[PDB]
Amino acid sequence: SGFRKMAFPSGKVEGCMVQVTCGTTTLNGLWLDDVVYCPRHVICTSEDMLNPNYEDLLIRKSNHNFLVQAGNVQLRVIGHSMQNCVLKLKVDTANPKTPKYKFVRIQPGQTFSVLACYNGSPSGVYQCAMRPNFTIKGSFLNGSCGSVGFNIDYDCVSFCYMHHMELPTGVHAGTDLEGNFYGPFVDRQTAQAAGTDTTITVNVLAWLYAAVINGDRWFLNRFTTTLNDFNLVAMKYNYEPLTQDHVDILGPLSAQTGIAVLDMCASLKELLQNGMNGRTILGSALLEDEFTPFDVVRQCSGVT
Amino acid sequence: SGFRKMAFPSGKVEGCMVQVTCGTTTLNGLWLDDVVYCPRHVICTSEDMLNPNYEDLLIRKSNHNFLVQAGNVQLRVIGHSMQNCVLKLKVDTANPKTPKYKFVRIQPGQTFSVLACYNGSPSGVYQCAMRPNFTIKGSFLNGSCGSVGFNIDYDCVSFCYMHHMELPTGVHAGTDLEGNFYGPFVDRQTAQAAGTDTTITVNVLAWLYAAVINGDRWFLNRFTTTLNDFNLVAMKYNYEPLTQDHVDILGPLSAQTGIAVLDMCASLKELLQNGMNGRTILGSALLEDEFTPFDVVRQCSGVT
Ligand SMILES: O=C(NCCc1ccncc1)c1ccccc1F
Ligand SMILES: O=C(NCCc1ccncc1)c1ccccc1F
Repeated sequence: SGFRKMAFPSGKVEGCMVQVTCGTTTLNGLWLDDVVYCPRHVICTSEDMLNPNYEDLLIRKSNHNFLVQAGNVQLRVIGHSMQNCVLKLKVDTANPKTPKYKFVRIQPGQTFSVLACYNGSPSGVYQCAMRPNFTIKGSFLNGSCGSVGFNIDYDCVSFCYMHHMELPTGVHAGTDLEGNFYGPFVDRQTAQAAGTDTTITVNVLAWLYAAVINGDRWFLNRFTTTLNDFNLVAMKYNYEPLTQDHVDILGPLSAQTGIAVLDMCASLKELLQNGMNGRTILGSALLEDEFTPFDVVRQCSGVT
Repeated sequence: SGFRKMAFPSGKVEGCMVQVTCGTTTLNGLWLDDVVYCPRHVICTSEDMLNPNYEDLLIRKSNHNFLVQAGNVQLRVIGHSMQNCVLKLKVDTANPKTPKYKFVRIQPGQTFSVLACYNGSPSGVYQCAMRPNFTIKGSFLNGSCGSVGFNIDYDCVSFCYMHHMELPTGVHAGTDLEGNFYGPFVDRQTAQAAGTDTTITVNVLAWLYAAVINGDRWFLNRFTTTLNDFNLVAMKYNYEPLTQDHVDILGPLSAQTGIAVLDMCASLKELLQNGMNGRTILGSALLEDEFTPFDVVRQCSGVT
């Protein structure tokens, strides 16, 4: 009973966080096996960040210029390389707390947990989604770069995000753990405007199913619709188009509630057209879109 | 930049979660030093729960009837006792992962992190508040009892909540780690209705300060008020009375923004009277009350 914005337990990731300092810049690194991953902008002065040539700046850096601290113990850097927008610092000690892990590149609308860190130390954990414009709406201050986003599948941590920057609009951009930015963003202090932050329709529908499972049912109506009709309304309200693939993904929730996906679409259509009228769904006055169908099933079934 | 509902990192608590089985009932226990704490209702059949005499039911239980499993290793129970509504199972092995800890009894309006567990295994972490009616709005399924609520102060875990039950209205009740229920609730399957779930005014004001710090400023108005005038409006809207103690607690946020507490009260008064008019504050269409002033300062300053 009840439905919360829920993060994965963070312990397995806490065991991987280190501090990386290059000159006067301190941020976070991820220590897996004998490699520490961090944003390549650790090598930049705030001045460098206006138009950095990373290959040229990196030539001036030696292994001994990368200070890596795990708790209050220094790690020995025996190699460094740049992969896209991350540095890989090879250290002489494998992290003894390395969990089973994968690097995965997520799609827009997929959710993940962020372990916000400063100076290699965990401050908090929260749940994010990759937005359709490839931003995330995080909570990050100076020093949080290198904080990571992840999912867990029982005992395997899938790392999907590393924090790199804040856009002038206070939204966040970063990379996968291969160093490739999500979306069109670059690690330079320049004009980078985000595109339309559309609503993740399939996630909203998942969350309406979660609401019905948890006894919030007032928005259920007498109507149905078609994908094409629903999509006309979605487009008007800057919702993502719903595909048959999304309908298929919602099948288990439909079966759990006995509410046909297209009937739930017709409920969502009325909520878009009519508003909430001062009512709430699962404690929200807006339609929540940062739960995936998989998240709803996981939280409604108590997976560990 | 940005502001998220943020939980404490959970690793230190993950290291304390065990499974407790008595007959056919499995739930979670908290293993600190050589004691495992769990809800006393572990000894009840669902039938027992209608009118349990816990002293009488416990007479039929021996140490060897309490099965305690830490990961896939059995712990040896060498003593048991009932303290209020918790059992303390003395085991022959001190938890090697025991963090620095305290047991604290929180006040209504105080927030904490919950590590939701099943079979002694962590499923997720989320942020809660003790409601003014001494319920919490959690996310708990069968098997989640004994899951705990906590705060961290650097390296010391203050445990404040252990999950015991779900009211017919789908809200949650539990104890401190001395086994005393929050509010009037009992560990019996009976008629237990919650009182008014009033809004935690001081937390709303904290969150409006968080909003201004993070650039959401549209709701700032030209007005001020007095505690007495504000309180007339609070009472009308089922908000908690604001006290001078709350004004004093908001002092650092007032100083950080240069917005007098009573000016922010006048902004909140207009939001109550006028509504949001389809606008959002920090991604919310309602006034959020599960961030304390301490939470806002912590998240806005990046404490680890
Ligand atoms: O440090 C600052 N801004 C960068 C914050 C940031 C957030 C998220 N990810 C990366 C970096 C700052 C501090 C004080 C005053 C003005 C500022 F601009
Ligand atoms: O197991 C059930 N309900 C108790 C859940 C619960 C939640 C939170 N804290 C303690 C207990 C249940 C399962 C299937 C059908 C009907 C039910 F009632």
